[PDB]
Amino acid sequence: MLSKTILDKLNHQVNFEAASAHLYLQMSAWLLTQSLDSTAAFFRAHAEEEKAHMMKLFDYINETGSLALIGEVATPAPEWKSHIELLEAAYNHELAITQSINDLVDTALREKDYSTFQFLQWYVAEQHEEEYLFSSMLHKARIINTMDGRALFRFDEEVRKSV
Amino acid sequence: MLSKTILDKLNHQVNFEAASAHLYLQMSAWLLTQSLDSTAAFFRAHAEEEKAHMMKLFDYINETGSLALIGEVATPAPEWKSHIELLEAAYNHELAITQSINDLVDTALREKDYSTFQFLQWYVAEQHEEEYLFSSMLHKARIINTMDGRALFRFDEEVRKSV
Amino acid sequence: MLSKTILDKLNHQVNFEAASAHLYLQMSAWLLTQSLDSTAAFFRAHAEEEKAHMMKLFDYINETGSLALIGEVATPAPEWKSHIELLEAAYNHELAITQSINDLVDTALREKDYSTFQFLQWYVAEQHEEEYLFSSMLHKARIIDTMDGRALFRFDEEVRKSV
Amino acid sequence: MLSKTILDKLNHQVNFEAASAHLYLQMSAWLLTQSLDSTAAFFRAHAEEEKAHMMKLFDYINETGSLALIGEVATPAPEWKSHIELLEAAYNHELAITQSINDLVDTALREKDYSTFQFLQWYVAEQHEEEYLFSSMLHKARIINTMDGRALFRFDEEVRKSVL
Amino acid sequence: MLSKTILDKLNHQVNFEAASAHLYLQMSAWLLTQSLDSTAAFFRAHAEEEKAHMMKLFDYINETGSLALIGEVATPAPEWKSHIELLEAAYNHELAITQSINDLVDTALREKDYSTFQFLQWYVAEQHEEEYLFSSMLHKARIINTMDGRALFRFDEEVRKSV
Amino acid sequence: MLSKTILDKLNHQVNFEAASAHLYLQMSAWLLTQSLDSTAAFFRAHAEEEKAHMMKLFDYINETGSLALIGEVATPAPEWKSHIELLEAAYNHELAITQSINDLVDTALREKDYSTFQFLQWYVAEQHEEEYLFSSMLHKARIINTMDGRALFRFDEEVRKSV
Amino acid sequence: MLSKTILDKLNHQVNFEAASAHLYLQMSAWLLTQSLDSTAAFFRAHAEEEKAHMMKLFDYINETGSLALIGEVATPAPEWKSHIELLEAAYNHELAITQSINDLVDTALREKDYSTFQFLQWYVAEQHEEEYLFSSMLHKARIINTMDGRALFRFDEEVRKSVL
Ligand SMILES: [Fe+3]
Ligand SMILES: [Fe+3]
Ligand SMILES: [Fe+3]
Ligand SMILES: [Fe+3]
Ligand SMILES: [Fe+3]
Ligand SMILES: [Fe+3]
Ligand SMILES: [Fe+3]
Ligand SMILES: [Fe+3]
Ligand SMILES: [Fe+3]
Ligand SMILES: [Fe+3]
Ligand SMILES: [Fe+3]
Ligand SMILES: [Fe+3]
Ligand SMILES: [Fe+3]
Ligand SMILES: [Fe+3]
Repeated sequence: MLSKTILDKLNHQVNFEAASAHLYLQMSAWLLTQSLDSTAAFFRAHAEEEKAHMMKLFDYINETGSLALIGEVATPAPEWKSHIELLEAAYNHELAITQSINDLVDTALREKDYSTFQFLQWYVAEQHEEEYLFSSMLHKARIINTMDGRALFRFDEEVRKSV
Repeated sequence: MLSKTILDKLNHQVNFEAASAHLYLQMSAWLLTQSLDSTAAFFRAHAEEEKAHMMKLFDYINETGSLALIGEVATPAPEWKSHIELLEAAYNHELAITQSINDLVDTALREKDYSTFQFLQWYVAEQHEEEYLFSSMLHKARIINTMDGRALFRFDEEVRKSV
Repeated sequence: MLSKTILDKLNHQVNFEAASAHLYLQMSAWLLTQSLDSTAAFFRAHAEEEKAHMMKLFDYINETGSLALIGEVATPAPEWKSHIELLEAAYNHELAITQSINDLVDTALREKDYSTFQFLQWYVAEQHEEEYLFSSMLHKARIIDTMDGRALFRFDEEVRKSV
Repeated sequence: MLSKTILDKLNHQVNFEAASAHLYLQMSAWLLTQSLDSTAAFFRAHAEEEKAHMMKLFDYINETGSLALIGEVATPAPEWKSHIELLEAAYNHELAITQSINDLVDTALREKDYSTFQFLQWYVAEQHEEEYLFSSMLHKARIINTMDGRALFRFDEEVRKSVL
Repeated sequence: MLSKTILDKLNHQVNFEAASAHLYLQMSAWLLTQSLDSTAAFFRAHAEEEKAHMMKLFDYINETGSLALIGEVATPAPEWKSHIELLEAAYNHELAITQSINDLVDTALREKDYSTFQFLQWYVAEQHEEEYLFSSMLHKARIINTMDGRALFRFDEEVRKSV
Repeated sequence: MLSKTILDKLNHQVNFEAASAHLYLQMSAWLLTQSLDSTAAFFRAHAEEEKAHMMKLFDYINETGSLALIGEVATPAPEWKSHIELLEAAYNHELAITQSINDLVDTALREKDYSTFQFLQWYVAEQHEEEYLFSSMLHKARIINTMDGRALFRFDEEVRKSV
Repeated sequence: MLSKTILDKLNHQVNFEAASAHLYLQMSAWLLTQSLDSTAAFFRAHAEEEKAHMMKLFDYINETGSLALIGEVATPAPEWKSHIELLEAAYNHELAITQSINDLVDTALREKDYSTFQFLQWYVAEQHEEEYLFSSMLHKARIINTMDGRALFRFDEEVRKSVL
């Protein structure tokens, strides 16, 4: 049976993952106005990943006998001036999610709620994959924004085809 | 291409469908605290249906060249005192969705936006199925809440097995 | 070839079977307003059986070289005050159909129309199955209307599952 | 949920489709007395189509929470003096059904019952296929009733075998 | 070659198993007049099992070179005032069959007819299964005859569905 | 629905078919003592046919809403001095069954119980097959009991093999 | 390799899981005397799960080079006055198993026996599933023990058949 401090943080995380899904949907919509159709598709698909993260928390909470709460989710209209600004926002958002998961893990360990600690390892692992994915996409966007960079990528693509 | 009045209403509907998904998730969670597991599963699954309704609007808006907006979605904590009160809320919520769709259809017809009019016919048909589903579930819940009612259903179940 | 007296009775039976189909359709519609969905489905399906009874008579008449006549079919609006009253009506109606078939069989025998006599044996057999079906459904409805009865059926269902 | 005016018209249509099924059964029976066996089979099969039209209305009404009503269906005995007179009756009947559907669509639009309006679009489409089917069958009957017409159809049949 | 005392008892058992089949048929018929269709089907199917018990004794006797005798089988008309009274009769009847088999086994052992002793082990085993089946059905009928009992079974059924 | 006179006769027939099964079982057992193993197998199998005749009547009676009654079945010990005497008894027994079915058919026709009349046509047809079977077996037995007869059959068997 | 304090606790847990299996067998036997056949079958099957929990600990201990010990397992005769009292005992028993596993995890962490810590994560996860299972079964039993409760479940079952 979940302590109140852990419950509140798990419910905060449910709400955070829900907000991520909506954020990525909104990014997708903006990207389509820039004709960045593949990046839009990526964010659309990834919104569906964030919905799965949400549901898995939601279920764990309910299975423990507490009541999961969705809360308020507010998605700001698209401010972004360029695709790089959007990718920076996405990456920082994923860093903040990782922070939140780490806090949650730390507090489960501190309260000796080992059940929540082991449940959260899935998220710790997933956030490693998320940071890798989003940092890497940002890094490429910055490179591809330069002519020297576009030449590097042309070589890399030649290697992908030739060998 | 989309007029501002229609765009604002379509985006309102996007947000309304998003709120429905979250509302039904929240109902599902509450139902699990009552040990109403099958009803909880129904609402969980239906939250996924509302998400599909949302995405289909979202796409139509983006395909027309406008920018779909998710907005703010606020889900109140579970007030419900019984499963009947929750079913009443779900049914009324579906009526309100139908109202909103009808207002949208009416306004498309009035502006001679025939493209949005025909796109919405899917929703007009879907809301007929939704009202049937939720009214019927509420009616049964009220009947099953009385002893006379539980006797009717016992006969109906005998007919389902016997013939 | 068919005598006028036998033709007029066969055409009466065509019309009677048509009226039965419409009756059972109407009963189905009423049962849906009571939320007796399985009973409604039974009466809907059975309306299709009555249509088959009709068509088989209709074809026999036409094959003999006479002209089958549908006539007027009038279905009274739903009077029924309970599902038991409806089942009583259905059972009495099936008794009347059997009476009508028996009169028809008797008159074919009396006129030595052995062809019509043998054609009707299918109906004599079918009406035995109909009476069994409808009497049995009525009997169960009367039993299930009592608390003692619902306890008997709970045991019978335990036997269906256990052995 | 359904307004009374729409409910009454949908129930009228239920009854009208039921009367069509019976009408076409009766036509089938008459056609058999003329040894027009294929035309009889067509009308028999089409009576089954009219039943499906009926049931679909019936179900929509019941799904909305109202009570569908079958009503009285009266089928006059076969008056018809020729197959052409019968085909004219069938075609006019189908024109009347279309009228009745159009009235129903128009009244749903006027009351802003968009749910009934969209449900009826199936019927609007179906009645276009019905008018095409019956008008075309009538037209061919009139042509075939003339010697010049039979010659046209003999050529058309030669094309069906030789090329198409 | 069978002793006269063993032969007479084996033939008595043949007749007893025959009487059981007829008894269970008669019970089946009565149960149908109470609309206990599943219990009726059980007794009908079980009459077939008793016939198989009869035939297996019948064959053993004939294979040893003696002449199996069916004898007189008298089945009283249905006295039963309730399904529980009928189940009590069925259980007691099975207890009497077991007694009769045990007497038969005991006599074979006493006369050192080891062939008949080993043949009868099948029946000893089968009667354990019969007593389990019939005692269990009686017990459940008594429980289900009460409101507290019907609540226990409702929980048990929930466990059958949930886990 | 069944008249008392028809019910009593149907229940008589139930009992008669039951007695036939037991009679043929008893004949089978006697035949085995004469080493007539194939004839014994025929009677054993045919006892199963008589059980089916019984069950079909039993079911019809119950389906009409009356209570089928098995009654007393008494099987005399085997008197038979030869296989021919047994075959004569079997044939005469089948003649008596046919008589009993005919009386039953005649009574149904007289009371205008057309439902029982048509149900019985199956038995009228089956008894034609039964009389053919048993008369033919008796006739062959009488022929084979003579040396002239065994010579005829030796020729017939030659024709079965040669052509 | 295993410290004596960890070894003694792992062997205690081996013995605890063995006792659980026997407890659930004994509950199964009692439930059969009440004609609660499905609940009996559940406890019987679950005794087999507890045996698997036992064997997995037993194997880990042996793989580390220490000697696993079964010990004494004593199963009291069935005291239970109702199925609810039995389900309460089962649930509390599972809570006590969780407590032991948590103590074991906690002491592995203190001693920096990370190997035993990671091995035990399986049990931490499993005991979450166990508590869910048993608490939920208890909660339903309490609800079904009331007439209002049986009415709720009748509705829930209608939803299982009609929609889900
Ligand atoms: Fe996430
Ligand atoms: Fe993420
Ligand atoms: Fe929706
Ligand atoms: Fe909806
Ligand atoms: Fe009929
Ligand atoms: Fe009928
Ligand atoms: Fe039509
Ligand atoms: Fe039409
Ligand atoms: Fe036996
Ligand atoms: Fe037995
Ligand atoms: Fe027979
Ligand atoms: Fe026979
Ligand atoms: Fe365990
Ligand atoms: Fe456990």
